[PDB]
Amino acid sequence: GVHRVGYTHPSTLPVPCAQRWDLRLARARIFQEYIEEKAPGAWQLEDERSMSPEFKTFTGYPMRDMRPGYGQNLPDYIMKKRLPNNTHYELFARRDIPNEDNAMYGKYLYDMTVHGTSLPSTYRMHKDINKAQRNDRKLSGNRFKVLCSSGAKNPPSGWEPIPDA
Amino acid sequence: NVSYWTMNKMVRGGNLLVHRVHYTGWGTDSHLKKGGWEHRWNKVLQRNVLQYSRI
Amino acid sequence: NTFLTSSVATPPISVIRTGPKWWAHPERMVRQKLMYFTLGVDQLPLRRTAVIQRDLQRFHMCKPPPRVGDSTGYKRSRAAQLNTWYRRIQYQEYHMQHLFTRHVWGLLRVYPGNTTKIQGKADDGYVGYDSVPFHRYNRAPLPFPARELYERRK
Amino acid sequence: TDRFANSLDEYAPYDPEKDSHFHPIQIGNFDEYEYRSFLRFLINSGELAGLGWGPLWHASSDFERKLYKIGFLSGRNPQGVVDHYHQELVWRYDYQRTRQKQYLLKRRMEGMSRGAS
Amino acid sequence: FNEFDAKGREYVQYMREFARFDPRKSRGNGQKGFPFRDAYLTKMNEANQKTPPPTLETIMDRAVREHHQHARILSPLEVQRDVGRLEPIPSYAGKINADRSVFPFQWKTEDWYEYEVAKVRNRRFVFENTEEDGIRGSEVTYKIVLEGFWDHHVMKLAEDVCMFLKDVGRQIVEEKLVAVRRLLQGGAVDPELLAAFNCARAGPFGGLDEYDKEEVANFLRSDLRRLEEQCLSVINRCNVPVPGATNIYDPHTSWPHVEKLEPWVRMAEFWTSSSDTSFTELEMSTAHYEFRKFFRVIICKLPFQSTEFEKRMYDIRHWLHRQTSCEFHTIYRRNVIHDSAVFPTEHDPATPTTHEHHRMFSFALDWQSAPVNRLSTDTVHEGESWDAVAQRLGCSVGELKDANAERETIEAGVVINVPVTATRRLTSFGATPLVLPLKRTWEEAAAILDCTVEELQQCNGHAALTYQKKESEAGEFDSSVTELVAPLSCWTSTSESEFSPVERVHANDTLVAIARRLQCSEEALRAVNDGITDVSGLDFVRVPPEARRPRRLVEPQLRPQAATDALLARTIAEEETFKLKSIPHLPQNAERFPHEYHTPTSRFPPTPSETPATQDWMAYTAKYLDKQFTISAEPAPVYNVNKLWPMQQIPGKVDQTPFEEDQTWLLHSIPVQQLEMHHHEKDLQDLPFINHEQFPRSLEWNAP
Amino acid sequence: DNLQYKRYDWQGWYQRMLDVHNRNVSLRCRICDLQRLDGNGVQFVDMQTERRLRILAQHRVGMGVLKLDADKYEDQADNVTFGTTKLSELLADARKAQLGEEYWPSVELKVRKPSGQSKAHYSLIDNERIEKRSGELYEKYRDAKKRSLFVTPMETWLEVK
Amino acid sequence: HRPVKRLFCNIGLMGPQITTKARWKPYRFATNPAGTSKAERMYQRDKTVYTHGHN
Amino acid sequence: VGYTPVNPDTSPMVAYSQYHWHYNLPQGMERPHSVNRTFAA
Amino acid sequence: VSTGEFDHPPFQFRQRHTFNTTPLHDANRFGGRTAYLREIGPVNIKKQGRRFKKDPRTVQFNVDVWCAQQTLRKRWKQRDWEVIEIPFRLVPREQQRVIPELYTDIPQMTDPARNDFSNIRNKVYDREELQGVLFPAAGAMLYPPLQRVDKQAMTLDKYL
Amino acid sequence: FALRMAVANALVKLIPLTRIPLKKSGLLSVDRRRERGQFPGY
Amino acid sequence: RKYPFLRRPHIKNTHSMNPSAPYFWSFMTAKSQMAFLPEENYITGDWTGKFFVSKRQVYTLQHATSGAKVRVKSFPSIFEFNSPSRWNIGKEMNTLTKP
Amino acid sequence: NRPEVAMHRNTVGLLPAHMWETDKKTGKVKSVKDSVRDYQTKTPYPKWVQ
RNA sequence: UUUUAUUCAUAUAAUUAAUAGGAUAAUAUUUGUAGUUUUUGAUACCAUGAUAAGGAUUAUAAAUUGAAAGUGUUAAUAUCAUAAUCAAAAUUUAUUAUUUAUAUUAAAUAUGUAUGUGUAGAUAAAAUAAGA
Repeated sequence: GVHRVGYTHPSTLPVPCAQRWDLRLARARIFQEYIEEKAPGAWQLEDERSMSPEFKTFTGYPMRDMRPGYGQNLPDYIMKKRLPNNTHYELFARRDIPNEDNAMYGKYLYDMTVHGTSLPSTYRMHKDINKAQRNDRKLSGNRFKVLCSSGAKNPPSGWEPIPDA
Repeated sequence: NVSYWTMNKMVRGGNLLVHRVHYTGWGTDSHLKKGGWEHRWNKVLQRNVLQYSRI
Repeated sequence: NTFLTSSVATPPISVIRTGPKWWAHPERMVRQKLMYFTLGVDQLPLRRTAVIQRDLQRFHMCKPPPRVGDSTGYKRSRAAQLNTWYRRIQYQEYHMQHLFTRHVWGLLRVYPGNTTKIQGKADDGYVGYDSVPFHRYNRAPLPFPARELYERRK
Repeated sequence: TDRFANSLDEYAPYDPEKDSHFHPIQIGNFDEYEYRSFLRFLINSGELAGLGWGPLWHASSDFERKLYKIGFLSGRNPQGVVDHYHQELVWRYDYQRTRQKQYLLKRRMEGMSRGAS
Repeated sequence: FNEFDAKGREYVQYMREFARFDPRKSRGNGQKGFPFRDAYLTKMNEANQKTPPPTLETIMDRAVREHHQHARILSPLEVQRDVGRLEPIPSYAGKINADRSVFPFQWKTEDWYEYEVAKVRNRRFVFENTEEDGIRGSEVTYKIVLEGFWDHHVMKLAEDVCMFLKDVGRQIVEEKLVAVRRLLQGGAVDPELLAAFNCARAGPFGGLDEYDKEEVANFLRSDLRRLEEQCLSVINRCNVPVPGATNIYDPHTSWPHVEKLEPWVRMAEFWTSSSDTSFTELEMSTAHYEFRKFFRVIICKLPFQSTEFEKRMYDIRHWLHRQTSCEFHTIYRRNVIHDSAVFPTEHDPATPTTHEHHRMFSFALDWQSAPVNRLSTDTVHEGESWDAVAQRLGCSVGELKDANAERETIEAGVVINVPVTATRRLTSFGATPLVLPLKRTWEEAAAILDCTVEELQQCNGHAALTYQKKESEAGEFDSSVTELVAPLSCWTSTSESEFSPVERVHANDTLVAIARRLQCSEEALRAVNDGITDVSGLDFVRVPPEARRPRRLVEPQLRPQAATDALLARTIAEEETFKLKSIPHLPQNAERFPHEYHTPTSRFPPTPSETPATQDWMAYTAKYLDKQFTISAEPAPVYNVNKLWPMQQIPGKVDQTPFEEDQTWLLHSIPVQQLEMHHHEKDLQDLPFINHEQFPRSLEWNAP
Repeated sequence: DNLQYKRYDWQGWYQRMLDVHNRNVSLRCRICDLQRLDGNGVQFVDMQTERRLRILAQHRVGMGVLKLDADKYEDQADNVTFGTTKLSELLADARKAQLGEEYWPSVELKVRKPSGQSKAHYSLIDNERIEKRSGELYEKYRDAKKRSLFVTPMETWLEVK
Repeated sequence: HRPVKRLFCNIGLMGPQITTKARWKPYRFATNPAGTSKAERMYQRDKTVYTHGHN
Repeated sequence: VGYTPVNPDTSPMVAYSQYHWHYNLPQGMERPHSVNRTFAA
Repeated sequence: VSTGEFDHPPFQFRQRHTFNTTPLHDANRFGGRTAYLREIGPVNIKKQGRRFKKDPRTVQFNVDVWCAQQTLRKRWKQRDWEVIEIPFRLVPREQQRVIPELYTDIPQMTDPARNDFSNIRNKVYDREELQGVLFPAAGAMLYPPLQRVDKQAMTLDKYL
Repeated sequence: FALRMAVANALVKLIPLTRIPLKKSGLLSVDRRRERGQFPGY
Repeated sequence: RKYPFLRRPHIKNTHSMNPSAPYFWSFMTAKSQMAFLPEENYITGDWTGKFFVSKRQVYTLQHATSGAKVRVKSFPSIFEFNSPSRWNIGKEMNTLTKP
Repeated sequence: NRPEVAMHRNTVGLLPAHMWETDKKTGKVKSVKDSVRDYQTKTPYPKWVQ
């Protein structure tokens, strides 16, 4: 029931001894443990689903905090949580690249070393070949979409495109 | 870390090394067979954290 | 009793067809036997349905004998007769169980579920604290202090 | 389903030597003689009073099988003896009467054949 | 083995090991120390100690059959059911007596739970490198974990690596054995080794240890004999596995041996219908696949540290099999020096720290990182003599002169070195603040304090606010500012500003216990207490300066207030400028509504108010019902009683023990889980069915 | 790594991740190995020192082995010195149970509630005064009953503000 | 109902029977006004007021 | 197949095809490569 | 072992109150704690209905915490004692030893050489003998000495 | 049923001649029946 | 289609009903009333003008006292909180839209 | 007060009952008068600030 | 003259080209590497693969606890190898298997409307550790 927890000093004791509260304070000082003052004494809930050998999910360790009102916002969770640095998140952020052959080496450097020139993508090559076939067949209906229109609107001096037909 | 469609394509092709099991079971893993996803979750947590002394 | 909500009713054939799960559950049958014994009456129908259920459950695994060898003219009719006779015995046991449960409720001042009849003191189906303000099947309006069926003391 | 609806919520150990000023007398479960007398009274007086198998006597085994089986079930604890005496109705794996019925039917079939021959 | 099946071979082994289990042997190792639980708990159960005798009916039937019917009743084992053969009677016919203490196993639930939890917990608490002879006991232990996509791949890799390490270890242990034999033939005792042996001030016989070369050589010879035996055991266990019969998994048969490990299997469950049909169709089109990884563990227990062997085992990753990886675990003996200088043993401070020093973010605010800086230098004061300095520093004159022997005499002011083992060493940044009185500018104050002007300004704080642009205005405001607090770096400790001036006598401490605790003489204590010879007369007894073992004021590794004042100096200046007397965090009638205003640190169930007469029924009677009761309360003991156990709630705080009645739990203000479950360590891995693993290690992976 | 996280750019950060994941260092020390005479001539840890050490390390000690697992810093080179420092702090605090009995840890002893034989005297304490008061309380009870049908103990002896 | 049950638990003269043997009216039946005498009272409360069944 | 090329390192098809090493084999080292010692830089 | 239930029944179609079937959140289940999770009346899922009362995980955790509270109270009711700190000098020989912490060693035994094998952490000591140490200053006559029946006495139970 | 099978096997191991009655009564005969595994489709 | 509890892919599917009198504070607001106001109530840097305040900002007295126009995004192009009042104080903007 | 632990402790004094016009016959609130008009406050911001 | 169930909830908003290494290494400011501008299929089209539905039959008797789930095609759909003018953040937008009467909102914003004697037509499912 409701009561006030009593403390007796070793000097006041008929025979001196090291009090368990003093030992707890020493252990907290040694291990830098935060003593929670507002922890109720009537909430010593054992995680039976992980501590009772009579259960299938027995593990020998409490896997739950047994607090319904527990979330990531509270400073206790913030202090006792784990940062995601160097975790599976960090592994994924560098490994799950859409193009696999870009985490090992740069495409331009690999091409300039193994080959002599930087190769385009397979899709780009297919588009170029299809453009070649279309130009051979019809050579009409194509646009002139470019990045910079300066060189097309103001062609260099001495530039004369030969007509087709 | 791929969608279901991509995973299914890579499994039907020869692009991922996976081992087919029964579609309506728990698999080879004893943690899965002895509690399921939550039990394997707890076992992963125990291996990662709840085995050190944490001085 | 502790169950006081609205309840649906099922044909006795359904509960009889339910084998050693609800109808032939040994714990429930032992409770019914205790109810009969504490009232000091024989449990003949309960024992009859008990032996019937034991015989049925023992050989439920075994495959039926070839029906071609059996004569449809006589053997099938005999089997139907035996099945109906067993079903009637189980019906009698079911009715006896319900009757004695009502009687023990009335003796022990146990308030039944809604729309449940206890002969002698309700006679029309006691209803109390129901989702519907009016009494079902009677359309009688219900007060908030639903009904004091028994005397106050004890 | 709860046989302990009216049981006390104590969960407290009790030592009569340290918790009473009277002389403690320790009482154990029934031995073989008391258990046999208790069970014989229950079964036979119940059958005579009309609270037993009665016409369905052949559905249950003989007294020796009942005494043996109930003793194992209860451990010769008097409350367990009473409970298993009631629970005998739902015994499933007692084949004594079934075997006897087949044997006696076989005996009478042979006897009729001998009479005919 | 033809004798038993798998379960027979397991339970017979359990019975055999329990038949010689000894609790003393359980130290050192981990789960191997736990005996056969079924027999251990049934032995620990008191009810099993009393075994009822054979019943009266049993003994009477047996006596009637034997002494009356002349037919001894046969036991079921000895009686023969076979009608065609006379099988020989087994030796266990009726010789084995019946005892509840041994069989069948009956235990208690609390003991079973405690045993199971302890066995699960104590797995990594195994001391691998011991002095035991045989399979166990060595100097260094190497665990090579080989990981592969396929089980047969990792198995064959394990076999190859085991044979390679067998050859390499045989070579290395052979050369070490040659060296050990050559040392055992003859050797010279190292003078450094002899000096190391002769280093204890007091030996195991109350004095100096006069160790000579004969004794040191004898100890070395014993160590070398043990090493030779271990090397021979390693070589013999390595020379066993010929191709005809090889048992690589047996530690006795093969070295190094290999042990199995549970594979890492992770099922992926995904939909396989490319068509975006209904949810039911998608769920029906669900397939399970899994990612597998198989591991094998190779254990090399060498009786010595071998750098060459470490190199040869590290370099196996270059010639591992195809698609196979390896990781290395090293467990080697090391020597750790624990000196009583940086981590001394002394009395607890006179004013002990409370729970307020152990708060959230307190580790970075009011706790230093151990060890605390203890001053080794000392400035000799005027008038202090050679013996007076030693007495002041709580050290011997011989130790002091050994520390400072280059100085024949100590002048009025000199910088000497205190002995390292002194018990009265001061601590840097003494708690007493330093005050400068100017009667003058900031530059002059900084020059006289030997501190930077910026640090002086930020430590003073209010002086900066008072002083205007001109140094003349600063000097004018110096009258209002009066004394200036020196920066924390300039504070100096004192021989009496660190240790307690008075000591607390216990209830049963005489004039000898206090002297023993303070390491002072009784006559000195009596002289410093003005000749009073009665401990009971005074509640506090002053400690003389002659005490070798004094009590400090506060904890040495405690951050002073000025340290964090420098951290948040500008907040102090701003609050002084703005005159923020208080900041009310709660509204007027906050306590009026007990459920609306809940702090993020508030918890449930709420603690009701304390009543001064609800401790026990005697107090309740003496207070309210029959107040004429003579007995005030129950005879509480003089020692501490912990109501909430095994909890250690802060003393003096009103708290309630866990409730015993269901009504209290049901009707008390306790919420339910309405949102997602959050775990501090399972914030990663997302949720179940989204379990994340950075590394596909085995689930039952044992860390070194 | 030797499979696909070598000889390329990602190898560096993969190796750094592996080292950070394996930064844990476990230091094991036996209490039997600690129980030896020190240089001063006394036993380094006595029975009381061992008990205090076990209390200080609630779960860090086990099977007679003191195990400290340090993950404090990203590298084992700093984890080892952090573990040694913390072990030295723990040993310094545990050796304190040698300066006197006041540092000896107390034994948590399960003390029973008073037995039934002792509780039986709760009725008989102050028996004579209780009976003397009961006589006049009966007098008051009958005096009140002379005018009232039902008499509460509040009238007789219970006090309500 | 809530403070009544809490008072019955606090007084303790009834003991632990409040939740084990004592029976209590349902929520919306025990939230009725003082004098109703009709089971058709919870449906006659004000509907324009959004108060989660608190009149 | 497709604009995205297959990864020859983790693809079981290319790993266990006729032109590479199957998983039902001894899985030993293919060849003891030595580059830095034959010609260092 | 235990006979009651620990897991919340699964979510299916609406369970009608009949033979061998009970409504999922009837007042009988969990004593009366299904009241918290009960969503009274027919519910239109489009607008009416709280999500957590239907989520199978949150309700399972609520059932688990309720069962944990029940286990805690039933365990604490077994306590007929309290823990008192003794200065280690006045305890008997069976307590003057290095008692390991909980879950840090095998279950220890009190003086096995004295034919006593009971668990040491579950030993409970009465005050009739500990009054001398607990209350030295009080003295007088508190908790009068516990009378112990003489086993070797011809009483009625010995068939005298 | 599992307990009965275990006890029957233990009896057969202890007394070999008890094998015939238990085997004829089908006490050592294991049934491979198994409850359906988890599947989101159902 | 089913999705993990309290992780619905739709973010604006939450229909804030009419405010409930009995709680009126432990619903669609901060779990504790001793917490600071969210960042939307304040100005981080030197902006050039806010198009419309987000619906997560709590309502304060200064909204009705200053008189400056406030607007949020809803099913129409924009909704301005015309005719400011003092009854809606301590509540976020999402509770006064009825989408 | 919320109905969780303390609801019977609510009193009509907490209810303003002056910023709205209520039905004198039934008791329901008919209309609400303007509140921001001539609002009286000692300090719109907390006193300690500025 | 045989058994079981079925009220199901979000849905569009605007811009996507390159390689470059650091302490304990016998030396590189390469510290800090500097040459605009001729191209164009999906911000909205790739038709081809998987899936859905889904079946087959030999095991005598003794022994043994054993010796026991398998798919075409027709269909619809779709994000892949194949044919340039445009959906993914500002979501109302209606998308099958839900908690019904002793106690009911505390931690990321987490549902105020259908009590009515459980009363239609159609639809789906299984002989699988259960007990036709």
